Amino acid sequence: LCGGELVDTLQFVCGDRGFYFSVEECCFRSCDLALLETYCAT
Amino acid sequence: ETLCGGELVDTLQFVCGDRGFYFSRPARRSRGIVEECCFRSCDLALLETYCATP
Amino acid sequence: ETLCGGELVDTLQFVCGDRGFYFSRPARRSRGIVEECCFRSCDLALLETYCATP
Amino acid sequence: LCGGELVDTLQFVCGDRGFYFSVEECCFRSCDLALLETYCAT
Amino acid sequence: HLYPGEVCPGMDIRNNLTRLHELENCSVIEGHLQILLMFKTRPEDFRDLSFPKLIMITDYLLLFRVYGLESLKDLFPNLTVIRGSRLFFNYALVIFEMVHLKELGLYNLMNITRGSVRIEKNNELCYLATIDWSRILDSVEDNYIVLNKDDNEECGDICPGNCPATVINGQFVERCWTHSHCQKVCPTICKSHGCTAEGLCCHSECLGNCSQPDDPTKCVACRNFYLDGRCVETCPPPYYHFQDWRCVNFSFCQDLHHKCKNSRRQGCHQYVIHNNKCIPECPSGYTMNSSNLLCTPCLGPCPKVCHLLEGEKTIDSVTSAQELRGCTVINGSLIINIRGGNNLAAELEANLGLIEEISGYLKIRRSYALVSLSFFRKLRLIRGETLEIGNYSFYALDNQNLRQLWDWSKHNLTITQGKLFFHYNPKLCLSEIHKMEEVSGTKGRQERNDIALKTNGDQASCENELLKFSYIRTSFDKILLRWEPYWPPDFRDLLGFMLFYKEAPYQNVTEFSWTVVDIDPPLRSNSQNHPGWLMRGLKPWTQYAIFVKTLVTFSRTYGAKSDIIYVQTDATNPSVPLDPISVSNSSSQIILKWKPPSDPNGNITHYLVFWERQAEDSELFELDYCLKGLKLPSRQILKELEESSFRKTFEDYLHNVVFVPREEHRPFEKVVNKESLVISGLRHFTGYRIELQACNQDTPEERCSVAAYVSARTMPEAKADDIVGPVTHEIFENNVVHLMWQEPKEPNGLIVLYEVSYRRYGDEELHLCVSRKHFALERGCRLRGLSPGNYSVRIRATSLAGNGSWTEPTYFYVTD
Amino acid sequence: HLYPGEVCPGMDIRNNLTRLHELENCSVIEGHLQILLMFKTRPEDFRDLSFPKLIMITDYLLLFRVYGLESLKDLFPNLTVIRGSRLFFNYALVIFEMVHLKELGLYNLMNITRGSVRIEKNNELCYLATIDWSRILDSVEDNYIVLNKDDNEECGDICPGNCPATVINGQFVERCWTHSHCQKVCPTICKSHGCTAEGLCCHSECLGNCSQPDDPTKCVACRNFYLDGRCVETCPPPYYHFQDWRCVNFSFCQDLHHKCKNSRRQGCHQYVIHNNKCIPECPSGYTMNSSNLLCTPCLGPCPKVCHLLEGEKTIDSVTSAQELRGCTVINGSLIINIRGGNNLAAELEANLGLIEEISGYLKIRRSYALVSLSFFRKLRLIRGETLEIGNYSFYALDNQNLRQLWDWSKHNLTITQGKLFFHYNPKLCLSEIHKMEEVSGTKGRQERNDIALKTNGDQASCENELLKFSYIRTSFDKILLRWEPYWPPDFRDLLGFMLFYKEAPYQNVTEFSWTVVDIDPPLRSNSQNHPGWLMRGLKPWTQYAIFVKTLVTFSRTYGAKSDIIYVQTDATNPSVPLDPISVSNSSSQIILKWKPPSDPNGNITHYLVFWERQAEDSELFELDYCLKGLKLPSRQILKELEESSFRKTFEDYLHNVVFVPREEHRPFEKVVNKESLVISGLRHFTGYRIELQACNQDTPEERCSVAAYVSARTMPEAKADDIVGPVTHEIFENNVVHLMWQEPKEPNGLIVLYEVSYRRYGDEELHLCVSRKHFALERGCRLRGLSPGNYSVRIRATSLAGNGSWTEPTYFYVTD
Repeated sequence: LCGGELVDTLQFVCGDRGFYFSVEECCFRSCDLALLETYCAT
Repeated sequence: ETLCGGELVDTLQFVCGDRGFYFSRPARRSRGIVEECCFRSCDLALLETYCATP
Repeated sequence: ETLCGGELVDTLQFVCGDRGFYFSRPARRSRGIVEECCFRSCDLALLETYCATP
Repeated sequence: LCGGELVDTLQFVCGDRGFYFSVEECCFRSCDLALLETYCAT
Repeated sequence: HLYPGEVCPGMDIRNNLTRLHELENCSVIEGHLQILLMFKTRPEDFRDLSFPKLIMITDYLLLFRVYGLESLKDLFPNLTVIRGSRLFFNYALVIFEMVHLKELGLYNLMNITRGSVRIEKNNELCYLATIDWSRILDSVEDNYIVLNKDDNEECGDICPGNCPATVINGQFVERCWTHSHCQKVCPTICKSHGCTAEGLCCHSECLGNCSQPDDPTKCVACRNFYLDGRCVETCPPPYYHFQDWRCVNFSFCQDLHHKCKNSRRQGCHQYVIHNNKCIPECPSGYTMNSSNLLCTPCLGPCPKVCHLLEGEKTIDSVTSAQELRGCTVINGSLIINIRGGNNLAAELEANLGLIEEISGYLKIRRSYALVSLSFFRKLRLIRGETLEIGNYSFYALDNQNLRQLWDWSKHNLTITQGKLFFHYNPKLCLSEIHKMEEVSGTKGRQERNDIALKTNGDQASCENELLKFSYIRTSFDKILLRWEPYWPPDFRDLLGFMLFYKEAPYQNVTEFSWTVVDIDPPLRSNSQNHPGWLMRGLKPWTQYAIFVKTLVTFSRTYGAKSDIIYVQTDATNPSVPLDPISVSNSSSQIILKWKPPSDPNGNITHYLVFWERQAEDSELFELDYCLKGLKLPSRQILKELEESSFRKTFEDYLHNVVFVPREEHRPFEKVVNKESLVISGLRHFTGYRIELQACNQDTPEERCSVAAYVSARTMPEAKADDIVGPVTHEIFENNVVHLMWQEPKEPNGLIVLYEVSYRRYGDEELHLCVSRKHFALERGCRLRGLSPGNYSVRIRATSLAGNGSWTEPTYFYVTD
Repeated sequence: HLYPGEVCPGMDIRNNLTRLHELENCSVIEGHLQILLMFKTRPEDFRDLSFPKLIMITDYLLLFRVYGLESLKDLFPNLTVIRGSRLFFNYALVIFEMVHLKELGLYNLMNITRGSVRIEKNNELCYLATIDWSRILDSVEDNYIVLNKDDNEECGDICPGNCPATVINGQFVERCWTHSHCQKVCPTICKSHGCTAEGLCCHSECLGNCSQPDDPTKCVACRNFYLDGRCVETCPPPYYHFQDWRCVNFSFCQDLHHKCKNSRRQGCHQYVIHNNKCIPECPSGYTMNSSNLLCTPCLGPCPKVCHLLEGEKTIDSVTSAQELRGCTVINGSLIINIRGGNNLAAELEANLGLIEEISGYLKIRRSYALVSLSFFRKLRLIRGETLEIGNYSFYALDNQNLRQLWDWSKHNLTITQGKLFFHYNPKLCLSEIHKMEEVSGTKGRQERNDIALKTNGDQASCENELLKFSYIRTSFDKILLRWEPYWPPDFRDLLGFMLFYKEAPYQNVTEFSWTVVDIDPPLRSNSQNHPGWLMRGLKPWTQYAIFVKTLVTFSRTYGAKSDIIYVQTDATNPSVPLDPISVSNSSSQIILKWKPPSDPNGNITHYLVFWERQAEDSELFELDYCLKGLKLPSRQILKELEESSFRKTFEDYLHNVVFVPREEHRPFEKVVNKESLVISGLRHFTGYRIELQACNQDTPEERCSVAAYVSARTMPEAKADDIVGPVTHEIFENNVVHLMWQEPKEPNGLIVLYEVSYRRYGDEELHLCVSRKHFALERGCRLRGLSPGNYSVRIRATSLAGNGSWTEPTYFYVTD
């Protein structure tokens, strides 16, 4: 998974909250959901 | 030399031979045959004592 | 409530505060801090006794 | 393995001793070398 | 019929066949029969011996190394039923080391009341797999038949069958005893009551076989009891039941007791009477009364003691436990050791469970099939006077399946001396052991290395600390997981959670495939952060079984797990319908076939299929097909554990040292509940583009799959390519013949060329190509230079399908 | 240069920076420095503090939670060497919980004599991976640097480099301390003697850095010793070594001892003199002499007792063991527990091993890196006066790598009381434990469940019963195995042998991939039959490692194994040479390339390659190429264990109960030691069939592979297709022109047709086809009907390669 294709994951884990861009965390390393929750900020 | 089940019968009827094995009645002693010749080494007399006439 | 390494330091310097921790010389007792508060529950006085002035 | 192709194995395990035919023991079952030694008789 | 003959209580024959004549008058045996240890015998010595009178065996039959015996069909031709009152190592029929045996021959065996059959190490016996033990025994799974001639060799089981056959796993097979006789199988309406040769049901009380159906007077073996031939289910007084197979008058029991009393036989029992039963000894609570043989209840709670030789007893078989039947106080110690593979809970509960106090210790070692100790129904006190070596009162060693020790909602226990001992009980857990310790009352009687923490329950999830799931919801393709945080008393010992997930077809899945994923422990929130985890990849619309288990270092262990929670993924867009094939059979009928997609991903509501009309290929109009080359188409892990521990142990050292105390409308149809479609009304010899796609959701917007493209072509008509209309010709001054003919407005695709053959009387046939441009620019054909005379003209139309029929010879006369 | 300043023995700074002024005059520290527990500090308070005078640290440096510190480049700009005489948990430099630190800044560190470095849990420090610890420490593998900012984050290590760089695993990388300074790396000719900025080697005695090369007078830190600035390797009398770093006159040591004697400080030592060394106390065998401070040897064997607080001591670190250095008799008990991952045998042997008698018990628990107890060099007697709980004198628990306990060829031991205890030692085996029991003399002091049989050596092949192989020989494709039979005392316990085999590239393979096969136990021969086994499938000419291990049920265990025997499979016929490609560059030169076969199966002696000539296709001669369409080619197991045990236990019951006591020469070449070939002398524009094959054996008959067929075609010549010879023409009465021309006897394959173009003055160009049959039957061309006049005739020859050059215009005049 990488950029463009990966937006559905943050839409999944954040819902109707929105997010800011950054792919370097799972295009090369692994998406462990730990960064994904903090990527979207209320 | 220790002998165990299976070959113990073939060892018998040869050391004893001719005559069979005596049997009166059940009358467990927990020391029948296995703990005499299989677990520990046993001699010719311990097999001879299981004959019928002698 | 039992507290162990890592958070024990943050618990300290707050129960003690202002003043530091006394130190004379090494002079092991095998009962320093771990078997007092981590292995077993420990109260406020057991932390207060590690202050410097009081 | 089965008949015709199998002859090399009895030649292997019997050497210059020859053998008599019988494949029903290894075409469907497994060759454990137990029957092969006894197949060739001096 | 009655049993004419002496009951001849059980005996054994050894060392000579001359001792086999004691059964000359025997219809029943009130004991066990043992024919074994025959060495100086030959098959020629067995052709004469036969015992047709023997009918019924009470205890068991054992054969062990009888040389020269090839079949029992001549020895016991009438062995009907074996009671199995007392077994030989929980086996009612043992055939061991049976050299020279070929076939069993017991073609008259009907029922075996209690026990099992073990036949092994015969090396010569076949005719075994051709039998049905289900109609013979009551628990086939308890049998043990291996190491015979049947498996390692291929002795042909040739037998009539004619004879009845039945299924065992998935196929029928004849059930034959020998080459001449076969197992008697009759309808199930007579479960065990017996049935005659024709098929009439015997009497209900009868068992196995009978002569006159529905008549107990003419039976051969009746299940309940026996008296004077005409047996009844329960004989009335003054007849008292004897040995659970017959009843006799009080005089018989009285004289038998007197005979045992006056003749001090070491094996005789002082038979008493208790509830019309001449039993050897009535149980605890009754006293042997000199006046009347019946034992009246006593005015005192005196139990029936059970004295044990050398203060020990090994319980390894049903017959071993049967010696303690009726006993309630053991004056010794019990060592349960059941090397098995089949559970013995029922028989152990039947024999044991009536005992209350054990003078010595109770030891359970190497037992395998034991799933629980619940068969000790009335076990109350363990005195432990004869303490086990090492000063123990309870033992447990290498019990592979010891799941539960006791039900402590109701049960009670008491241990006086000694200490518990548990080791290598993978199915037993420390919770039950601690409950043992609390209930018993020996809490202050424990030492180190008496209850190993790492051996008991090592592969049984029993930390008994439950974990909840905070919130979860599964989306179009994936699923997110989240659960409440957990923390041991020392938070450094939590190394992260283990997540288990697998696809569960039905609602039930076994607890502890099973793919796992490592979870990093969450940061110390000291607001609390839920750990959670995001899955990666799955098969949608499947029932997924998910649960999480903590992983904490062994320092006490305080792990946690969650309940098996089933989460159902939603549905999605289906795949292309598998194998799209279209076949045409009639002029307007085209049949298209397809299979459901490999992953339906949705209940297929309907199929949206479109068939579209196309125009002829553009390059076809601009290609000439009379030029040469006219081929027109015929269209490993311990280091990580220590690294956490090594990091922890240095932190403890540092703290200790530092701190110091003070859409185009293509015709379509919604094909519903059908993997096929037939379409009508199609033009002749015209192709079709078929767009095939499937939808699995209609009312909440059409969730439809991707399109699938296949090509279908129809066969032409019969006389569509033939040229119709008169062949008008215009003749100029130069005798130029300009042919007029009306084209087939509805052809087989398109007519590419024409063939004109005009022949004069005595002349030959000529040919000319009339292409589409030739037919258009010249408005037909234009013949030039025709010899004088009347020509017979035939025109052939060449269409896409092929050459049309020759037109009828047309005659035109030019001036000579 | 000298060390101008007070030695200021080691101290610690806590809770306020006002205590950091004690180092105002300090060039050396005869102790340890601890700066830790700083909470009310800010980075603005650290910009002023600097200690350029500090050079050498004797014991260690520890920093723990000093808030506000961002870099040590301003704190210790001259920390050259750390002696590491006494460590902090076997670490000479600990940086723990260093919040706010960014870069290390110790750009003057050169050498660490003894110890390691542990930096972790900083959460802010980078500039770590850009350093070279190899030139700093002596054992890099003992370091422990994790949980910093370097790994979880990506703080850029931007630094000059300019600065030296070196390889670490497979790539070069600059070694920089900070963004302005980098590690000083100079040639290896000065291993540790030091080297100036230019590169000149310092004095041999010098260490780390120096001002004037090859001059001890101007050094900054010299490894051996120190005196009066101009240090020497060993100072002569009357100077005695002090604290292993300097020496002083006898007066200094005498007055220091007097000061400690008169001032009863609890930490002071009564320093003595022993071999020109003012040590705190000389070892066993000497007595403190009131007259002269030196301790003369005593006239009696009095050892140096080592009294222990609360009779116990936990050895978990190098610093823990260093307290017992020099001790020989322990008045207590030792509990060794090394939670590690790196072996500590060297330092433990250096500190321990001089002890002889232990008053209490010796316990080893949870130790991991310990591979042997051999570091107890002089351990003789274990009195066991203070017996361990449970009445033990020796302990062993969860030792993951305890391979060998002691070398019993020479060692001696003695245990007075107590009993041994071994549990969960997967690398320790019962043979060593039984040797322990025999040598110690406590043979009659053992009980059940003190030495577990199934835990010790469970994953270590140590049954120490050797098995031979009878005879083995490997054939063309497969291998047969055979070994001598083995039988335990009870032959029923042998369940068959385990055979292990794998491919071993080199001669050494680890003992206990590793594919296994089950072996059925051989029949009881009671002539003896060898079990043997036949392999199935292998890769030929490979070194195969094979050994067999018996599998016997646990009842004592008496299994057996064989030595790792390596058997080499013979060689075979090679495969087709991989990737056969042939390319032509010149008229006679064709270059063919190939690779060795995937499985050579043999030393390839030579390649046998054949190139063959072919004739032109037969159908080509019979095909006309002027007809339209003339496209001429451009040429799980426990149940099985119990089933054996269950079968065995029934026979034992049966025996107890029953018995009661009283060739076409295509040109070829043997291509040797070459995967390619160049061939010369080939006809122009002629194809070739190449038969490629390889052989790996020549002298003992040619063992050759299968043939490989490839096609090669040569390019044509320059002017081979041009028609040569005069164009003679025969003119008949009908002006029929019969052309004569000689064909190109050596053409480019074959000339299919000819093109003749004759043009008159003012006329046009005509064409005519001259096929092979036309050129043969008519003997060339035959022109008919030529208009009067002189025609310019050109002839074009059409060959397989293509159309030849137009012939020169030939003029012939026919009558007007």
